[PDB]
Amino acid sequence: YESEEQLQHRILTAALEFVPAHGWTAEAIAEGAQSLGLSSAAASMFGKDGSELILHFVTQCNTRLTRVLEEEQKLVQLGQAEKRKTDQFLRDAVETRLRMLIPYIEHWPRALSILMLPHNIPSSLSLLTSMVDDMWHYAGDFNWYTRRAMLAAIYNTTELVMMQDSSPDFEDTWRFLENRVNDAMNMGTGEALVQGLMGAAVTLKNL
Amino acid sequence: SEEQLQHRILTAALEFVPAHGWTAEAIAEGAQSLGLSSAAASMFGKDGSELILHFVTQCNTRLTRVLEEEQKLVQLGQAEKRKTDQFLRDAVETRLRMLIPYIEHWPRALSILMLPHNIPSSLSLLTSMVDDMWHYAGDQSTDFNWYTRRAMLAAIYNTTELVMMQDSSPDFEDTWRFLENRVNDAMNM
Repeated sequence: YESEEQLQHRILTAALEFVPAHGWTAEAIAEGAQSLGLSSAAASMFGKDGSELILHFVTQCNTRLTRVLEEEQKLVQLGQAEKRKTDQFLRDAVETRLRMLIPYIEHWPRALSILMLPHNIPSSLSLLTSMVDDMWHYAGDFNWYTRRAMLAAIYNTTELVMMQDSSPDFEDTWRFLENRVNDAMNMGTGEALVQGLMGAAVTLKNL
Repeated sequence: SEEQLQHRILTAALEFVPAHGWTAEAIAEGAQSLGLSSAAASMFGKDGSELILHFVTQCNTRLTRVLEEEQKLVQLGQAEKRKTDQFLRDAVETRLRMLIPYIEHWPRALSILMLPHNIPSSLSLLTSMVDDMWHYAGDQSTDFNWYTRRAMLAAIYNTTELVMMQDSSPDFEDTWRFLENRVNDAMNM
């Protein structure tokens, strides 16, 4: 039949449809559960914060990421595709990951603040670093700690910048990305990140 | 050594950050204030990173010394051991208050700290600072592993620091309130 495990996943998955309307909240969780036929009474089983829905989404995105990278690795192994240089590969990996945000971009800044709260942080940081380990695994060649920290910082800063980016198809974000990736490959857009941080400052202060 | 003189230029440049920011301009002024030519700034990066990093390590060092003073007060019987949450709220407030004279330029400094080539150093200063606060907090009072304590306190600190950049309240009252809430959050999870 269906485990409780499978049921919750199903609800969270269906709640994503309503995020663009109710945001990352227990409200959207309810509309999800209801679109599945579940009573509003039965729809109560997740924290009013929307954090489980956010974490759900993130892991689903990382799962989607792992699938893409495994497959492109499969082409290399099949001589069907030419291995990319690390710097190029990370830019493609990160872009690929951040484009999954676009359909939800409207409320993503609030979701990010919630990820940053103390009670969500061990979980979200754990997803982040697992994701970063995957990108590095599929890249293929700095010690583990410097690689992990540099890619996570490239990811988060580019993420913040994207939140303020309104150039066509996010040209500016991908530009920022390339600049950061080259900054990391060599070891040494500035203002763009301070508006990013101010944006994040503002969202945090609004709760 | 050449290390000392640089340390001394960097410390002297701090005086000029309020006016010139985390820039070579600051460093040149600093050098000039020690009766050196502005050309001695040539011996540092134009980034601002070395000056910022210098400042951060000085604040962390000064924090350790303050926490050492409070601990000795307790061991004298002149104060009572504070609860973890109260201790963490005080320690974070003490650390962020050092930012105040520099606050106009701190958002740029944060963005520089976050560059990939500053990150190893940046994160390293931050982990030492958090380990240190927990040390003086007394790990005896907590049911979290090293990882949770570290991640939660770093987050409390970074979020409070961000929020402080937007705070126009008198004496950052709103920042301390946010900080209290974040610490309540960590104590409760």
